[PDB]
This record gives sequence, structure tokens and C-alpha cells, in this order.
Amino acid sequence: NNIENIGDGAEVVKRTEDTSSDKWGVTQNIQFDFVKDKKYNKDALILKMQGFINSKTTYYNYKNTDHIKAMRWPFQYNIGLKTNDPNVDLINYLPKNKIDSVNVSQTLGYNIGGNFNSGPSNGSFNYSKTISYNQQNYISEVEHQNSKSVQWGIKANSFITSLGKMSGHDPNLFVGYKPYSQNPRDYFVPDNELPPLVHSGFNPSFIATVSHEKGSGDTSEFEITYGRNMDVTHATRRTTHYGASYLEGSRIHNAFVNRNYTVKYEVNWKTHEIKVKGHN
Repeated sequence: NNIENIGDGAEVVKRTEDTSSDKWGVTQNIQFDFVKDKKYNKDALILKMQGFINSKTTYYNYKNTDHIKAMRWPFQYNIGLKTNDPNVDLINYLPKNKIDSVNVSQTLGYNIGGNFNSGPSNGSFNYSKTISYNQQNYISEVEHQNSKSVQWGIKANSFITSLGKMSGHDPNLFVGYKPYSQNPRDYFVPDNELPPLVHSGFNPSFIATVSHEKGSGDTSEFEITYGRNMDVTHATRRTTHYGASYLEGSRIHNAFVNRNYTVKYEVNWKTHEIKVKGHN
């Protein structure tokens, strides 16, 4: 069963939708939890956005050269949610503020009568939903928000390198130790020195709660966007008088923006059925 009783005259109807795109290298695992409460004057839906966004980190030689090689990597991950229904309002979302901690763990609590809150380090609520994601060396913040939308940016922040502390904008970030190699991968730091968000990808965990005016319409559409913004780091071999060789990085910041996989979902407030309307 996917209907749980949260109190007297209150229940949560649970539904899940799963979609993947080889085109974008994204998996969207969406949880739709319908809040059915007699003591609450509105229809409510808790959306838990999970899945996977591949880093799509690629290493390649620069043109017809042997001494310039490149690394294309995700500077920022994009997580967005929007609605086109005038009768639907975005009431809350998690995370709400700029957060730089390695693990982002937050809880949304629900109490009968339409009361929504956030839990610390515990329950006691009638119903609750929890987010958990790792963002090592990255920072999360809300880029854009209103009553119909919320957009997050999980961007490169601070790194501990062999040359000391580096920002996500440092041109020498990720530059390797093998200038005489012919493999573009060797011009860049090994995977054990790369954060998971660069070597593998991102495992999102985001929450958004929407309120629908009762009887205003049976259906509502939601667009969920998962993607990334790519940077290109070029590592040129040098050359010094003494004879020793080293690598030097130059950067094309925001070389490939909004490499996003957008899925349009249809929700039925009466039957609690989910339909995938379309995608890209």
C-alpha cells in the first residue's frame, strides 16, 4: 500500500516517477506525496527531487597539438522546478539558504491543519520528508524563486590543492603532474584528488511543497530540470630555462551552459495519478 494515515482525518498518498536520458546523462527519481487533510483548506503536494546527474567530465587533446590538452568539467549543477498553473503556489523548498557543508541534510515536517516546518538533529510531526546529498568542494544556493518556481545552483567553491587553497575560479584548478604524457587524462589530477561531483556526478536530494486551491481544477503541470554548466580547463606544457617541465592552466568559464534534462509531469488532485507529459 502507498496510502499512510498521519492522523485523524489526515493521510498521505505516495506516488513515484522515474525517467532517464542518455542524451543528457540524467536520471530523475521524483516522489509525489499528496497531503489529504480535512483540517487543511488546500490541496498539498510534497515533491522530493532525487536521481543522478552525470558529471560528463571529458579529457581530450587540443586540436593537432601534443602539448595542450583539455578537461571539460561541471562548474555548476542545475536543479529547478516550475508550474504554469495559476491556482498552484510554491509554499516551501529545501535547502532554503546558501549552504557549504559537505553533506546537506535537512527535514520538512508536516502537522495537521496545514502547518509546515523544519526539523533539527528527530520527529514528533504527523508526517516528515528528509533530504540528504553530498557536495564536497561545492556550494548550494537559490539562484531564482517565486510562487511558481525555484532554481538551485550547486557550484564549485573551495579546494585543497598541492599549491594550497583554491577557489572554483582558479585557472590552475585540477592541473596535473605529467607534462611529458600523451594521454589528456595525465595532464590533470587523478580521480583520488578529484571530488565526486567532478569524477562521477551529482546525486540530488531537494524538496519543494506546492499548494493547490480545492476545486479550481483536477490537474496541474510541473517541469523538473536537472542539468549542469561546463567549464573547459586547458593545460599547456612549459618549458623553463633550467630544463624542468610543468603544466599551466587557462580557463573558459561557462563554456557550456544549461546542459539540462527537463521532464513535464501531470498531477491529478482527485485520483492522485501521475503522467509524464513530455521531456527533452
